Amino acid sequence: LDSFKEELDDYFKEKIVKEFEKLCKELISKYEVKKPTPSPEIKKICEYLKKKHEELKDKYPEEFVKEIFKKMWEVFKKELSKQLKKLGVTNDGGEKYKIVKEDLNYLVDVIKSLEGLSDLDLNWEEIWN
Repeated sequence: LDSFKEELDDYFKEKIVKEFEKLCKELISKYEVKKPTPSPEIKKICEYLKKKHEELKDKYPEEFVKEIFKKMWEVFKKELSKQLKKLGVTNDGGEKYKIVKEDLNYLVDVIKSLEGLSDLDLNWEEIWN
């Protein structure tokens, strides 16, 4: 059934996001802005996303994978936003900012190099707002 596949699609979506949401809550809340870049927590998030994409590619259409990786991107930005305010890191041209910017470029490259995700809107500048 149509009506019902849509309901379960959203159910599996919600749970795929929650699983990543608790990963990020656990890693980003202990993220500290220091070299070496990429940071271990960023790498861990990168390996989870490389793992989940290949596993999701097997079994969902192109459009659904992109929607899930949009939501995970949103969830990551919101978690990183609150950790950066906890630390006092702002977009002020300093080394703490550049370190965050290297980590995030590394992350966005990873996500964009996944098949079907290269055109995702992966801007992050609102994490400072």
